[PDB]
Amino acid sequence: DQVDVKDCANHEIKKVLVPGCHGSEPCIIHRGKPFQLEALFEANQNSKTAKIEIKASIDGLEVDVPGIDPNACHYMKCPLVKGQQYDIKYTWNVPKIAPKSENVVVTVKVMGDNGVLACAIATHAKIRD
Amino acid sequence: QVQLVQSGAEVKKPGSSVKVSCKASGGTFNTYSLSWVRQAPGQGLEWMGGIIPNFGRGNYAQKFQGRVTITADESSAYMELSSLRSEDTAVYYCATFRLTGYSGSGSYWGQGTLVTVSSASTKGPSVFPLAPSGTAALGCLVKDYFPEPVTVSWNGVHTFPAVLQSSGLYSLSSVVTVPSSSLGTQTYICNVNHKPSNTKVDKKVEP
Amino acid sequence: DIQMTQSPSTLSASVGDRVTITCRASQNINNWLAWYQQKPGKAPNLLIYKASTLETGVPSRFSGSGSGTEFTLTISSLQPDDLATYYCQQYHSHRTFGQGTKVEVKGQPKANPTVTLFPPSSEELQANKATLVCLISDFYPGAVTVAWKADGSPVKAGVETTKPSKQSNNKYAASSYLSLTPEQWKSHRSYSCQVTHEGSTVEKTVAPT
Ligand SMILES: [Cl-]
Repeated sequence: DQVDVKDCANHEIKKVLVPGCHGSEPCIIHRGKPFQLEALFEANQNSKTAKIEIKASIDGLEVDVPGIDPNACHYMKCPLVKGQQYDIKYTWNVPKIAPKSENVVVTVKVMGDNGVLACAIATHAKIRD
Repeated sequence: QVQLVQSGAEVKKPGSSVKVSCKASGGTFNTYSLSWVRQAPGQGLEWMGGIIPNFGRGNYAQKFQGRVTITADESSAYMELSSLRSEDTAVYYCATFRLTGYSGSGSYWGQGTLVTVSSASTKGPSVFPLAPSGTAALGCLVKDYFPEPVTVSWNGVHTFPAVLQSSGLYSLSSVVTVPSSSLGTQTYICNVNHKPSNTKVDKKVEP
Repeated sequence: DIQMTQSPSTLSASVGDRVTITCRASQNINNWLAWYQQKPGKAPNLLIYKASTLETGVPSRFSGSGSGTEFTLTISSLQPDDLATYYCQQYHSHRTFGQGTKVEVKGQPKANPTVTLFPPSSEELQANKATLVCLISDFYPGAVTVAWKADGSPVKAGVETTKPSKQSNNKYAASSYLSLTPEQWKSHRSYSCQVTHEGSTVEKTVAPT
């Protein structure tokens, strides 16, 4: 379902979906299991480029997020047109050895030709078996 | 038992850099976060930084960002501090904490590493016996060393904090209280370790 | 950066009193707050984690509570073992320690010092030096004055005396060292180490012999 995220830009993200999660309830990310995410956003600029930057922290300490394609133009039709809406779907592979934590912060930032396209912070994710 | 063993105390010149090591035994840093915390003498605990070993890079307090590097695998962690100044004189500790997805504190501390930033050379102590003259009191005088710390053992035991002379050198004493009758028939040696000068000295204390 | 404001910096109370230490976070840290106790001369030890969870082996007198940015540590009945410096630490974003609260435990019985005085070793004299060593233990409260005499005359110089420091049994120790030439040591009939604690003087004397 739709999950709650905090916008760190200008409300370009319209919706974030995660099958099996809802609103601001704890969203369990299961180790060794695929995790599906969908985002719908409005382009705030014409841009040839969309570069995705993921910062993640476990118990207030930054951790590397593996298996992320930085070129968001791989998952939608670039160049982006200002004011058009783009739907991006991605399945992330959760490592079987992922550190179990009840305090996970994920910040996803998409940078365009002229600065930020989109920014969201998700604080409800919990990594469990 | 989970034990974190740290590198021994040392003297570092101003403007040099120090690399402190923290080795886990009886377990691993897997399921734990690792942090480096410093305490200057008479001052409070300060968090330099921390890491989730094998899952992330070093995280740093902005006061220390760019001068501190922390690196770590499941059995060794390191803290490197560069451009050392007098204000960096401190006991450096490594400390674990269980990740929140597991049970228990998983809180363990290293023994701490006294780093002295100073222009003065290390100087090993002279060890002298304190001959005894209900009970009798014997020990040894650990005289004119730099920097701290020294450690003492024997073969009931009181090790006194060091005095600092105007010379800028330290001196300390350790005391064992024994029955008068055991003096004639038992041997007392004190074992003084001064790691920063690599010095180990054993001295016989007899009447 | 999350800042931790800890109050008070110093707390004085008697055995059996209830003491409360407060820690405020500059922003939300959820329940990610820890409390550590550092006894004098020792490494920090965890008492509480997740705001209210007691570490294994911590006495029940210790309790933790909070309002999400406001957190409190309570000792329901202060004991002599509780003399220590207590530090809050947030672990929600990076880690930040409070300034610490030094807890002083008052109202304990007086204890007078045990005094042990050692003359210079034959071995130090061989090295052309002479140190008299005066060791002071098991006193409470943790203040003493040391006067050195040569043949009854005050020695104002070559005296080095430590501040008092806590023993593991909650009494205090200190050391006084007197630096002499071997000529000064053999040329005087005696030297005395005189320790005064709360108006009681314990005098120990040594002579070259
Ligand atoms: Cl800190």
